[PDB]
Amino acid sequence: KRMSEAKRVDTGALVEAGADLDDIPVYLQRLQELTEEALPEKLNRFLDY
Amino acid sequence: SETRTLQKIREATQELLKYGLLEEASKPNLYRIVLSHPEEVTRILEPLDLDIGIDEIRGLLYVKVRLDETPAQDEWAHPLVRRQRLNLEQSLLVAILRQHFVAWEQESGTGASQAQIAIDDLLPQLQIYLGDPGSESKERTRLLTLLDQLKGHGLVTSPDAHERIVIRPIIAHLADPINLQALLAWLREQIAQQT
Amino acid sequence: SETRTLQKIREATQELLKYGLLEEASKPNLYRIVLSHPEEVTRILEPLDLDIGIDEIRGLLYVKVRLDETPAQDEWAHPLVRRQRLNLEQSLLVAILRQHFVAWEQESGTGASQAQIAIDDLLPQLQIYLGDPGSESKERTRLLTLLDQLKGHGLVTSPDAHERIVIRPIIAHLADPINLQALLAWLREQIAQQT
Amino acid sequence: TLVDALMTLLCANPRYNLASTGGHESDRDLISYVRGVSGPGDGGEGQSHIARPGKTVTGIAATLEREGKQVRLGALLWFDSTSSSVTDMKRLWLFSDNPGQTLEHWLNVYHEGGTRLLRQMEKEAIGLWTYPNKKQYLARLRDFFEVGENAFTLLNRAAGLKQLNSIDEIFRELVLDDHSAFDRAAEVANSFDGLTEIHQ
Amino acid sequence: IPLEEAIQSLSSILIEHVSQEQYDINQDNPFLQASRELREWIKRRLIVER
Amino acid sequence: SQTVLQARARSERDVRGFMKTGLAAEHHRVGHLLNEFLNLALKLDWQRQMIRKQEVPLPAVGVAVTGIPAIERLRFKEVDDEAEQTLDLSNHAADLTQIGD
Amino acid sequence: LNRSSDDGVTQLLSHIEHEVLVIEERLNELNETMFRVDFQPDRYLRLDTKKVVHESLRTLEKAQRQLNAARFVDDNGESHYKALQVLVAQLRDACERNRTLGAKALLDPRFRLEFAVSVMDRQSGNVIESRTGSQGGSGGEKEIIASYVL
Amino acid sequence: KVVHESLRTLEKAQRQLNAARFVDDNGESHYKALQVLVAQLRDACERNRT
Ligand code: BEF
Repeated sequence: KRMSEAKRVDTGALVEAGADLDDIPVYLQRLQELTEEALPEKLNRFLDY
Repeated sequence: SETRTLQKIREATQELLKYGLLEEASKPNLYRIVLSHPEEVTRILEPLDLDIGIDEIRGLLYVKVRLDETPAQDEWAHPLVRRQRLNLEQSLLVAILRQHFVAWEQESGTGASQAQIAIDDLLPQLQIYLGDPGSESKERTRLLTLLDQLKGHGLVTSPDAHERIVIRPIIAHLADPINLQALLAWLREQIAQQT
Repeated sequence: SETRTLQKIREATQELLKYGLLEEASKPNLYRIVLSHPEEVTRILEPLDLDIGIDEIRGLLYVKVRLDETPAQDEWAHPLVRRQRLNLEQSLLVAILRQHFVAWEQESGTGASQAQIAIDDLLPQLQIYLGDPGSESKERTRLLTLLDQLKGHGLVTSPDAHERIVIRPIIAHLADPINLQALLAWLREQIAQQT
Repeated sequence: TLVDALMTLLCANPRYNLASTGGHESDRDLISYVRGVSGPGDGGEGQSHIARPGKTVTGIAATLEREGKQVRLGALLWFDSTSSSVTDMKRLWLFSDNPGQTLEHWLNVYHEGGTRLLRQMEKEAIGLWTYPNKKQYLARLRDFFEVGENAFTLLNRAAGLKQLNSIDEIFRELVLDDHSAFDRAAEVANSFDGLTEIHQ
Repeated sequence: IPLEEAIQSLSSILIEHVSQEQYDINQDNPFLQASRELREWIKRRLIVER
Repeated sequence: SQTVLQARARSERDVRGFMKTGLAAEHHRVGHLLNEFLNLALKLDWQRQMIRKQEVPLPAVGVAVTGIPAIERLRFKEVDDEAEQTLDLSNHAADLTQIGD
Repeated sequence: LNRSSDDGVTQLLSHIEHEVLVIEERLNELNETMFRVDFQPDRYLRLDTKKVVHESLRTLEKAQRQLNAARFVDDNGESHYKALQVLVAQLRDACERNRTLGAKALLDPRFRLEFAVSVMDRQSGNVIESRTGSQGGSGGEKEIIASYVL
Repeated sequence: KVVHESLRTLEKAQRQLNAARFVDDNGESHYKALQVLVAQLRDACERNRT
């Protein structure tokens, strides 16, 4: 259920991933990516602008 | 009393509804407008039971039917869907195109826009399934008719001067794991019925 | 979760966009609801530059372009509303139907229930401008296909079991009814001059 | 009718028959003048009230003279069918300063040939201009008479308009040239789109 | 044989056999009948056009 | 000989181009399901028009809404006239003043 | 319910029709008074009138006709009462919203017919112009319409 | 000279943005003040006939 909602909110980065227990690593890696690299870089750019 | 949606938003959403989908490759000035105000576009499309579908990784936008507070039904039963339901022989070509698309995307990266394929490369592919009529003209006509019918759905452009087509990125969202699993489940039941 | 437009209003709006009109004669539940919530439908359509014009006398609602109030553009252009020019035979048939409708309204009053007209009555009149194509089997078939084509635009009902049609209210709101009169009279004068 | 013949040439969106209404509405259109509609018709199948129902042509010209110099405005409007709709009328707005150019000559040329003949004539003859749409012709009129685009609208609405009901409205809409900074405001608001995209 | 050239020759040859009613040979149009005959050959796999 | 050799070269190039595809997509997730599906497709009888005109349960994406039937959008036929021309531009000298008292 | 009857609405509709007929009859005298004068050199003005059947009245008639039928289907009279309720709802709704032209075109005789001036030919008796207002016209030609009809 | 309420409101928004630059958050206040200002101009352009 919750992976299917993460799919709904997602914006293209999880098109190659289903909602079964097999795909959990993809979701976890995406969350780690957002927490580590993408989010702080985007926030730095936004705060600079 | 009178309150109007911003003219830019009206123009962008009307174009989006007209073509069913919108890309940054062809219409950046509208794609950026739509992606910058997704809440307004979603609330504009909500009355028609339509919703936006965003993909920044590929610069794509497409409208899709809704089911909230009107569950089940059928996505193609919606009154405003103007085109017929997808046809099995078309789905076979869709699968082949998606396979080429995943190959090209995994070898190039998602940023590049030229997910092309040559027409001559598909004819052998279809020969295995649809059979061989012994006439290059007949099979080429068959393939071009299928590609046109897919263009009606927006998954492919028409052949260019070099007999090459561009697989529109919308295909990646049409055939993704959630839908491929359902298609496989349906096809296995069809085969079991054939037994 | 979030607020959703009332199911009945969504159904009415989708129907109104699909067919281009509602009528109390054949869809009372939606037609009355739309009249009881005009501010909701007009708010739903305004983002798309569409707006309902209502004809209470004849019990009709129809969509129309909501573009600006006589802007620098002397003629409107809309992305979704694709304009058409009916071929000659369709124009003649529409003119005949329009004058029949106006003549009937002159007697029974505006919005009076239209009298059913038989197919046999129209062929002699189309003959006045198209001659005899070669057989009854041909002329009747042509008239039937023309009526079916017009039903798509909503001007006439389907021929009932006894081969009579009824003229829909929407005919009164054509874009330029003066054109029908002019062309019809001009062709009539042509045939009268050549005979 | 004679006055509106000139007002059509001078103005961009003229108010036909303004004087009779008192000044607050126009109740005719160029189509009805071209067709010579004589009224609302008998209300039925009749067509006796319309004077030129079939293919027709129409022309108007005005000659202005200072110190012997002649500048002759003009306009040609014609239909190719019974259609009496704005999209089916075909126009040709003429400006000229050659004494030899006259309405009769233009009509003769048209009777000899359509738009192509007049376009060729434009090249053949000196001191003549043509424009297939009214905006360019009115721009030529402006740059000739050295006035803002509001001057001729003022003239047309001064043909009638005996009331002068609100001086503020008159001076805001009919006299002072448009200098609103809406374009500048749109440009300024667009300056922050880069910020909005990043924030989104 | 180029296909268009083949149609011409086949129609000319077929014109000679119109008298053989034993196989129900008609006379409406030799060119269209030649095209139909070539299609029938192609699908029956006697000839392949490439 | 030349024709046969060219045909062989074309076919070999076409198959070599196909083999590279699939190799680069065997263990991609959607590629795996696509291979599964393509394997199943062989069993079907593609000769039967009814079979290859079934309707699959794929979703509706890119749903275009257009051609709203606004009644205003209709225009009527412009039948042209070519019989003659109205050349008359006489001076209308009948305009001599004769007006009521 | 057996003792009940539908006479209530039909009498009201007959009364409204009688009022409309009275209005038309009164205008018929004004037309004859007009005939004696010349609106133009050989034209005499006349006041014409069409009838307006608003969707409200058509719906009321449909409900009444369905009420007539529902009396002969027996479910303890439930269907008949439901039809009567649907019919009474229209009257009540029109009563509360008497200020909207929709109810006016049902209960108000003045709104049951539309008016329009017509110029008649003195010799042939045919119509030359149908004029629902005074749009167009020259002025003086507009003022004469105004003064005559006033 | 007449100053309409709209210009007064825009001036007030200008001052509010000027003051809000200094609040210590990650733009959730400065950006809001900037956009509530730009919205006035967007509305003015949209309804330029009012
Ligand atoms: F007689 Be018009 F009103 F100038």
